Amino acid sequence: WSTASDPYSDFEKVTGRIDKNVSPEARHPLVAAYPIVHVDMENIILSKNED
Amino acid sequence: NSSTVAIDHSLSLAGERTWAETMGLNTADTARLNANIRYVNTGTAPIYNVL
Repeated sequence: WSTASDPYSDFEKVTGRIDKNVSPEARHPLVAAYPIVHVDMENIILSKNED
Repeated sequence: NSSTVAIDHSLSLAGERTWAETMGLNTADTARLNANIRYVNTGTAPIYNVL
């Protein structure tokens, strides 16, 4: 139902009946459409707990 | 040759008046923010249960 196993059917992919955020190169059925989410920590604030 | 005997009584009324003053603090939790805010909708649709 999806050739790439990603949660968008080949029909949904080629016809564009899809989440629009899916980047255009992944509209093709043989190209998997998946998020890659990494967190980066811009800075770290320690506060000393002292009475 | 001498021999001396002595004997003493003492009353002592001591009145004391103390004042004291303390400021405690915690360096992690030293202040509390309370932000007054207001929402605006400059768009075209209404939005419900805004958070």
